[PDB]
Amino acid sequence: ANPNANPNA
Amino acid sequence: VQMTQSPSTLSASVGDRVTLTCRASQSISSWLAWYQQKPGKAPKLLIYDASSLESGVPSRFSGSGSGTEFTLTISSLQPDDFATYYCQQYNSYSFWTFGQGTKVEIKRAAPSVFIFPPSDEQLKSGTASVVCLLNNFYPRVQWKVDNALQSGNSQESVTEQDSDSTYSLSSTLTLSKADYEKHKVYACEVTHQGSPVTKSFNRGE
Amino acid sequence: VQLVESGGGVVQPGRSLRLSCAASGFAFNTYGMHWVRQTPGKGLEWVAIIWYDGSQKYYADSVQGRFIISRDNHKNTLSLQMNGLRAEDTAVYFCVRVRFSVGPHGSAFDLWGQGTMVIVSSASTKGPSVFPLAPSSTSGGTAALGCLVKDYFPEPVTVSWNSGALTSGVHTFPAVLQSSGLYSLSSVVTVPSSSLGTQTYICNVNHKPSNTKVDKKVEPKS
Repeated sequence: ANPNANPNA
Repeated sequence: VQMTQSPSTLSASVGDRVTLTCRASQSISSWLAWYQQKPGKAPKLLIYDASSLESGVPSRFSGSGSGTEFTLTISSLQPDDFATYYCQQYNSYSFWTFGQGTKVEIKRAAPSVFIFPPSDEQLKSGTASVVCLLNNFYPRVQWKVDNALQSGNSQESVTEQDSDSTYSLSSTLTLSKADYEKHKVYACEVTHQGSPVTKSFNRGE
Repeated sequence: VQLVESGGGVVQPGRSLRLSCAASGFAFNTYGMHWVRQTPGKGLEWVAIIWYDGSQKYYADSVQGRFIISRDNHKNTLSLQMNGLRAEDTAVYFCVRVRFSVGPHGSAFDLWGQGTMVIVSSASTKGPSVFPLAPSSTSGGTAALGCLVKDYFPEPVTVSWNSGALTSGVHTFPAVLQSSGLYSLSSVVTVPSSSLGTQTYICNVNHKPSNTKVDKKVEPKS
């Protein structure tokens, strides 16, 4: 999803 | 990904069933969220993943859809549901983009439209402001100056319903005095639906 | 559980401004975080994202190369450095947390700050000019009149009618920031058409910043 990939721990 | 919300505003009464639609310019699977926003406050998340209800959000709110077509339904509107509702996509490789919102507002007085020429007082200052006033009624407003369609020189604003429920919308066309003296017919046209009304005046009359 | 933004205010075009957001009540270092902005006349516009550990950042094209997003997971702060500010960056700026999720994809925005306003204007303080929006003789069950309150800075002005005596039918619009960097708004009222010769109408505009009060009598034309 690149920028939209999971940005969390 | 452009998000389209139609209509931009919608009258309803407490108790009505309300359905809001959101179209996405490409498939976004289910990566769609709905927010509610009231004046002066931050948006609040209602629905995520197009149909999952956020924690603590009441059950009259529900969402459906996949692909390019989504809806938010309020089964029976309550008094604290008058607000602006935004949809937003968070699809893979698509960053984040919002619809322009659907403002759900409380029904009703009589619709009216007025147009005000610049005052001679402001004319002294070398600027002319032409004001078109809309009451209890909402478009989507086009300005015509001797049938010449105007762009980029008009600004719009709207008031908020408060304790009754009357509201107004204003369009202000801003011109130099020189340009104002160079024309005769000034018209404000606003279209609701199948319908347009055009208030005008002749300069110097 | 909250996000509280700070640092907004009036900034000249070309200049720079740093916003900060203090997060509390949650495990901040485990969350991706965003900046989202809102003008009154456009809706919501996404600005930037930063990964939980600072290791990835992405920007909107309209701000790419001018804005920098960063985070301090020790003090639990998000920041936005905004360089080369333009008039069109005028907006409320919201600090925004992503809804937590597992698996490969991000999620919706589940927690928002109250927002901090940044006004990009090269203007100095200046009281308004008030111009009549004169009634005539007319359609809609009523007549209409108003005051045009133009070219002031900063916010706010307050508008009353007949020194507060006339309240019903009164609609005062939000201010709009013109391209000139100055604000303007209108206050209108719908009145019975027969009273045009009898009840005199006066709008009162008080502009606290410039210590200016304007009273304008609005009467019809001929």
